[PDB]
Amino acid sequence: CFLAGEERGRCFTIEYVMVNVLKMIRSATPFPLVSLFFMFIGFILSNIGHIRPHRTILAFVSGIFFILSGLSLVVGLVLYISSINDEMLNRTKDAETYFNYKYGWSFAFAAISFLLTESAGVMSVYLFMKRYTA
Amino acid sequence: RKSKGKYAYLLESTMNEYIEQRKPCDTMKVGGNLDSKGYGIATPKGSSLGTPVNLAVLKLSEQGVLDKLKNKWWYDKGECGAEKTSALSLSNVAGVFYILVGGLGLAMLVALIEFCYK
Amino acid sequence: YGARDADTKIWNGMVGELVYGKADIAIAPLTITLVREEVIDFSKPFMSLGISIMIKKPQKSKPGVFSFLDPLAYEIWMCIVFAYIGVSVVLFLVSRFSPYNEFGIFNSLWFSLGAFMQQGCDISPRSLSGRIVGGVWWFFTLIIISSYTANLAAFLTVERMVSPIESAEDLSKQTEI
Amino acid sequence: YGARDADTKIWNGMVGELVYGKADIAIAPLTITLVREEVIDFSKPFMSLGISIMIKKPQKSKPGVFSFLDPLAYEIWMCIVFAYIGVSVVLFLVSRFSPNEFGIFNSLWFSLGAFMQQGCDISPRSLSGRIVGGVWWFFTLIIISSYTANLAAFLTVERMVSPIESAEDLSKQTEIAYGTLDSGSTKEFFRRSKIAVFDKMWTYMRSAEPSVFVRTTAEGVARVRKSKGKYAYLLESTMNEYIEQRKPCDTMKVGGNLDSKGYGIATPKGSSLGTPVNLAVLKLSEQGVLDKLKNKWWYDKGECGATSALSLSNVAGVFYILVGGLGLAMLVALIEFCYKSRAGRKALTLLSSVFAVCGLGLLGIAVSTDYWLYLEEGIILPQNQSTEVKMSLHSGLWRV
Amino acid sequence: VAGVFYILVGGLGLAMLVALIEFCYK
Amino acid sequence: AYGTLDSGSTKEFFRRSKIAVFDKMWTYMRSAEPSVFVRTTAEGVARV
Ligand SMILES: CC(C)CCC[C@@H](C)[C@@H]1CC[C@H]2[C@@H]3CC=C4C[C@@H](O)CC[C@]4(C)[C@@H]3CC[C@@]21C
Ligand SMILES: CC(C)CCC[C@@H](C)[C@@H]1CC[C@H]2[C@@H]3CC=C4C[C@@H](O)CC[C@]4(C)[C@@H]3CC[C@@]21C
Ligand SMILES: N#Cc1ccccc1-c1cc(-c2ccccn2)cn(-c2ccccc2)c1=O
Ligand SMILES: N#Cc1ccccc1-c1cc(-c2ccccn2)cn(-c2ccccc2)c1=O
Ligand SMILES: O=c1[nH]c2cc(C(F)(F)F)c(N3CCOCC3)cc2n(CP(=O)(O)O)c1=O
Ligand SMILES: O=c1[nH]c2cc(C(F)(F)F)c(N3CCOCC3)cc2n(CP(=O)(O)O)c1=O
Repeated sequence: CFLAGEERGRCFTIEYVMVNVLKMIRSATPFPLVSLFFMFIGFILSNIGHIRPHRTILAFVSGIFFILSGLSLVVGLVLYISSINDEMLNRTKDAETYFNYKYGWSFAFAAISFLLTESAGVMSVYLFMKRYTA
Repeated sequence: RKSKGKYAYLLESTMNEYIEQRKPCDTMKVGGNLDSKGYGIATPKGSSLGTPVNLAVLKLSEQGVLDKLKNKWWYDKGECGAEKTSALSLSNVAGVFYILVGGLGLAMLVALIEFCYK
Repeated sequence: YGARDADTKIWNGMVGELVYGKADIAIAPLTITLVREEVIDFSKPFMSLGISIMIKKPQKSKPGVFSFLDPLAYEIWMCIVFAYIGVSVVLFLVSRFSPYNEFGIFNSLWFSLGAFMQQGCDISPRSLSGRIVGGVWWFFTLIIISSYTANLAAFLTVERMVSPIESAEDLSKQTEI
Repeated sequence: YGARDADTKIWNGMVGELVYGKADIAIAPLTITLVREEVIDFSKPFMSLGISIMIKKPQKSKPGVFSFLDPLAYEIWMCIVFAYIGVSVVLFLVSRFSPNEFGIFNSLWFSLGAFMQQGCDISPRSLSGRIVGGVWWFFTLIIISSYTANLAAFLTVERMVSPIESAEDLSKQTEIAYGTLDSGSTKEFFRRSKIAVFDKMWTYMRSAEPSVFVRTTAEGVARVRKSKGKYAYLLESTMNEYIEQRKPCDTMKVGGNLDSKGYGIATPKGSSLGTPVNLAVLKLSEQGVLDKLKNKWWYDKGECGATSALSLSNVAGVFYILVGGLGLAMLVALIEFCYKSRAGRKALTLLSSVFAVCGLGLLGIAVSTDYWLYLEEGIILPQNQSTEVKMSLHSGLWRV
Repeated sequence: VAGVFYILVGGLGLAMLVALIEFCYK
Repeated sequence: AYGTLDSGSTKEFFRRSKIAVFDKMWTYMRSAEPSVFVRTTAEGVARV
């Protein structure tokens, strides 16, 4: 979605005709998806496991899915950031232009969601080993 | 300019040296020439001008006037002429991150496999 | 500039203004050609020229995945991997064939790994033959890690661009550009 | 080739044989000049050329196998070993005289893995031993940092080396002496040149001791070759491309041309031959025959042909020490278990005393003599860099 | 780099003193 | 970018100079966009 550059509120939500920064963040797309998929499957296994603690086996393989979510969230952020810097290199170098990237709060909440689902995974290995104890 | 170093344009060498001195400073002339040609001063066939013009071009060439005028219009009136180290970006060292997570991914497999199959 | 029509046989441009009579001289970038000097008189060339190649100036390259490996050639990184297997096998043959044990083939890989990444030990090889395997690989590591850092510092200090092509022989051989 | 004498006003070349009727055409590398086309005709140029620069094909340096030791002088690598002994010996002494896990076998091992910054297991539990380990810990911090920093300085200065690619590069960089043949169009180009680069180059060449001017082209090509990087020869573009293709394939042509000339075909100024010859040259130019003949005689009959990462040639002896370090370690596990499968102080008595007897003696015979320091000295000449010594010398601690 | 050698031997010289002194005066 | 006051002995020094350094400096200053020449000394001190 744009802003003051010609002031148009044209949320292009690109699927067709047109910059290439917006095509490189298309390349990094599957990694926050797989991370969100492993968060959700780590919790819909977690929510039922509060109802059924009965063997022990639940919160381990959900805690695998909490940790495997954050590791693919790292690769999500590294591919996202490097794709910016690859295209910030190739723009043009005049002494009369200025390009300024800046990461927003939508970037930051993805990075905060790393530390939560990793620390959730750490406690998820805790109480699995408490029910394997009991 | 708009092909990211994937289009090379074959053109005459005097324009190629001229566009190189324009703004932007984006283009570059490489190699030597491919053929050899010349630009001449033309007169009609049979003319009083022809022989003094031909002896004038040779006199301007050897006195250095024709080299002086080319430096003037191609280079002295040339826009292009003729630092401060930047921080390493993440795109330079993104490989040891992929080897790090790829090393942690291959390590959780060997954990989950072999302890079950003890 | 001046060319001759196939039908009308009339010279255009500055050439036809000399052939027909509008002008007395044409001071211009006008190419000395065979078909033109049959109808006018050129002087000697005031400017020599030819066909040349124009490319966009080389900028900083994009970094690949394995860009961090580039201070050392691939011939070195292979011979480090061969030597890492080489010093762990020899550390095993020190340990298996008549030791001073704890240094298995999986342990001798683990001593030589933290050796090359410069990360302490777990236990000293406690032989003498284990020590020479341990001690020489420690000097190997030091020279290789110092040569990585010193050659990367030279790269980051002196920006040195190269062009892909350098002639028209090069353009004919490639198909990328 | 042809030049009007100033006294007798008489041409003396191929221009002479056309003016004085001896010949009908001169098909030769004859430069289209003002003073020549006043007396003869010329065709359009069959070959364009100019003044170029001839340098030697640069060199590569050959890493002599232990080149990885080069960031530190050999006196440093020697005193590292003498300090490695010294720190090992002082460890074992301090350790025995303490309330041990350490032997001198272990004290050689603490001091090495601390040199390589690889950690150790045996800690010198005495605080008198902690002074031993701690100063060897700081010693190798300064030695490793000095190796990396002097190697970074080498590889940066070698990467800042820029070869000559223009006449402006020769204009600025005065470490390479550049010259011209002593009589011709090339020397008279710079002498009358009012272009700022070529005016500066003439100022260098006229005022240069020894003389940069050569007397023959073959003399000037030789002086490029026996100077290893230090001579550049200013000659014509077509001889530069031709000598580049000869044996030895030693020189190269750098830059573009410094001026523009042409070679023409000359006729005796009245001829009925002059106009068909002029249209022949323009037909052979646009049918590619004149470029075909240049490829044939410069390149198809040529006696020659036609990465920034660190290479294994440089770090080669660090593998040869590695193989030799593994090869010596196969010897130890052999003999030490052959000591174990077959498994006193009088040998300790004999060795300790007999080492001292030579030990007192070897320092004694050395300090009393006068061959501690050789010292050569002298001046060189560019005569194959052959050296005479105008000061040989010996030194002792007092006896010089 | 002659300074780290003098600090090395000067560090070994001050280490043999602390050895020879304190073990006698245990 | 180096410049001169637009009218005085300093500008006429470079304009008639046949010394190789000062001939090159005049070539830069006459052909420079935007203008390196200032109109007043106090203008030229401010632009520094
Ligand atoms: C267990 C792990 C190693 C699974 C591998 C998936 C991830 C980590 C890998 C490591 C190297 C990466 C690559 C690196 C960048 C390239 C070029 C880019 O334009 C698209 C993605 C692509 C083609 C790769 C895809 C994803 C990739 C991120
Ligand atoms: C236990 C040890 C430290 C005792 C000290 C004696 C030795 C090691 C010391 C360490 C530093 C040295 C110094 C270093 C060099 C300087 C300058 C020289 O022109 C004369 C000797 C002089 C002035 C010093 C004398 C000796 C000195 C060698
Ligand atoms: N820049 C950078 C960098 C950062 C960390 C590790 C390696 C590199 C790096 C090093 C080199 C190199 C090459 C030769 C000698 C020394 N260094 C090259 N590159 C690089 C940079 C851009 C594109 C491709 C490789 C690199 O990215
Ligand atoms: N290049 C390189 C290199 C790589 C690893 C270790 C040493 C070197 C090296 C270092 C030096 C040197 C010299 C002075 C100061 C600092 N360094 C020289 N050489 C070298 C390279 C080619 C030929 C001879 C020596 C070298 O090969
Ligand atoms: O006599 C000729 N002299 C020419 C001189 C030039 C110039 F370089 F501007 F001097 C050019 N251009 C080449 C680059 O694009 C702009 C025009 C064309 C010329 N042409 C036609 P072409 O060579 O057939 O294309 C002639 O015929
Ligand atoms: O018309 C001329 N054509 C020339 C052609 C050549 C050659 F390159 F061989 F074709 C040479 N040489 C340059 C160096 O190598 C040996 C002879 C000299 C020529 N000269 C005399 P210069 O230019 O006054 O020295 C002419 O006058």
